[PDB]
Amino acid sequence: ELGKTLRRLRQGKQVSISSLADEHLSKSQISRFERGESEISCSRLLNLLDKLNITIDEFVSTHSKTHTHFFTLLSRVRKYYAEKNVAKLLKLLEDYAHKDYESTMIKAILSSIEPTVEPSEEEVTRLTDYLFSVEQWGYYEIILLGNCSRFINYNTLFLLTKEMVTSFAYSEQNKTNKTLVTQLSINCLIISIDYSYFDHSHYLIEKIEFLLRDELNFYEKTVFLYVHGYYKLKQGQVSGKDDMRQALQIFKYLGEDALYYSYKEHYRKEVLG
Amino acid sequence: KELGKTLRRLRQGKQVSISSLADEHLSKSQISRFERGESEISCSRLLNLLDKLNITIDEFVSTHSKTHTHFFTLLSRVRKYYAEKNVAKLLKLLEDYAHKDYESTMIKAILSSIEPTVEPSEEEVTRLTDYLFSVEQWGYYEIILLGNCSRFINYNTLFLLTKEMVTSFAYSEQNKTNKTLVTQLSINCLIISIDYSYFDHSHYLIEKIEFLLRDELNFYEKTVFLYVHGYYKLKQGQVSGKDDMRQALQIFKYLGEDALYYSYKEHYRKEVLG
DNA sequence: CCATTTTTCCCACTTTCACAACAAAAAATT
DNA sequence: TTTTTTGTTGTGAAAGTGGGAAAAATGGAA
Repeated sequence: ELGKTLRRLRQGKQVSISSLADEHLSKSQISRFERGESEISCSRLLNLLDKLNITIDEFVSTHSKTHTHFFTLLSRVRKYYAEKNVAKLLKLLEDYAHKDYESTMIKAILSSIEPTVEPSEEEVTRLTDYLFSVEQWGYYEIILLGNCSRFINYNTLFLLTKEMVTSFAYSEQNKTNKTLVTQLSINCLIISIDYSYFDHSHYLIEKIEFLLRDELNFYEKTVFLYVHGYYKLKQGQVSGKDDMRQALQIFKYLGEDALYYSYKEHYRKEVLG
Repeated sequence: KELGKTLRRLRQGKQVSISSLADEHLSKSQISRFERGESEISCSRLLNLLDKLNITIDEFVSTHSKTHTHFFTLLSRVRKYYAEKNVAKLLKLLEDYAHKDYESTMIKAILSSIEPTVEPSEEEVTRLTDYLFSVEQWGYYEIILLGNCSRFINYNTLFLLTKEMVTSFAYSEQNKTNKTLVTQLSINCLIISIDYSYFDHSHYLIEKIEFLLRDELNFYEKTVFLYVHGYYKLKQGQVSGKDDMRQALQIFKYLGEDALYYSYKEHYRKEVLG
């Protein structure tokens, strides 16, 4: 089924079939694998792709755009959330009743725009119980934590955030997980400033600064500049209110009007009057 | 090649049964002996196994190995020795990769960043751009080669390669790493097109960059674009463009990006200040 | 301690692999 | 006309593949 695109990618690079032949796989099956009559070992497909310099990720995201079962769900909720359509939002709560963590997440997203339906305390505990179980956090766990984090009580939200920071999936070619973890640890830093868990705030500031080192995450760095400056404002440092004002000018200079008006409205509401 | 081992550690880490992942498509036992290096499963079935574990194929093969690819092994080792500014281990790595044409052409291009002696032949860069013109669909491999050798590619073919890359690169909506790079590379070729005032090239690149930035955060790409797009309006008889260039410089200042600040203000002071 | 779940070990039986010889088209020698 | 370069079939041999019985692991009762 994947043989076509292996044929289409290899013909597009104008390389022979027997270019890719080696000790690990004959030129034999390569002919029928590209014609859907045989299926190869996965290590040997990865070797074929290696000789073509094609990421396995590009391969399976250029063959189809029918994503993983998880990304179909997120596609479809962001689908209806941007459309504010509640009817079709509860549509997918019926398809995902047999999936616990997924169904807890829909209720969490739904109550942004419709407060009546909310996740049970028991469903959210079943979710955090699972998140506490996971030894290595991936995109799945990060999205689940981020989208339900306004129904997790603060103390367990921090403990889950700490576990996510310390045991998440790492690589220098795909920083999307690292970027998400950075945003999620800023989101729980701002809660720790409001409820003044300043020990948590200090811990998160050192983790956030480490996650932003050697990265072009300017958006995360700009909201961090504002939020860390708001912290230094409450910690007796006048530099902090300059950091908040510099962050507003970054939103202003970049035309990000939605972020500017939402952050300057909070600026003078907890600075002026 | 020992893909069951790491699948076992990922599956046990999520505390899920073997037979959760069992279905019509694969044994509940093959999973057990695939996980013990005694059998190797189809990759179609591995994508299904990973689907029920909610683990992206990208996370999976970047928890098994990370320098798994032949290409990323090279780049890691190049970024390692480049970060130490060590020419000895870099020129040794030019000898280990002598049998790879585009790869060793790329090393020479990076090597002369810190050591002007070695430069890519005009013939090697022509062999590279010839290959880039051949590729029907640009991937991470081609994008990195174009970006890391672009200061030895003459401008005219650099634009034509930039145009072909923008119009024919593969990007996933869950992994935007290729899309981010393509926008960085066509901003890099826009500012050169302004330096030569090829304003038709600048117009084409500006609208491609504007399209690539919609529904994205990418603040870094947006501030250098604010500088470069403002640099474009400066050469179009609009002083407003010089307000955009300095606003971008202050963004570099406010975010502590000293290296980018001195690199963009030095280009600012050479074509505004003289 | 035992009930239960989970994984490994043991049976037929299907598919895949590599060494092939196979035809066709390209490239080269007439 | 030839070779040479590329790709599509056939056939012992050796894997991959599913159901089930052992072995093991796990999780609470007394």
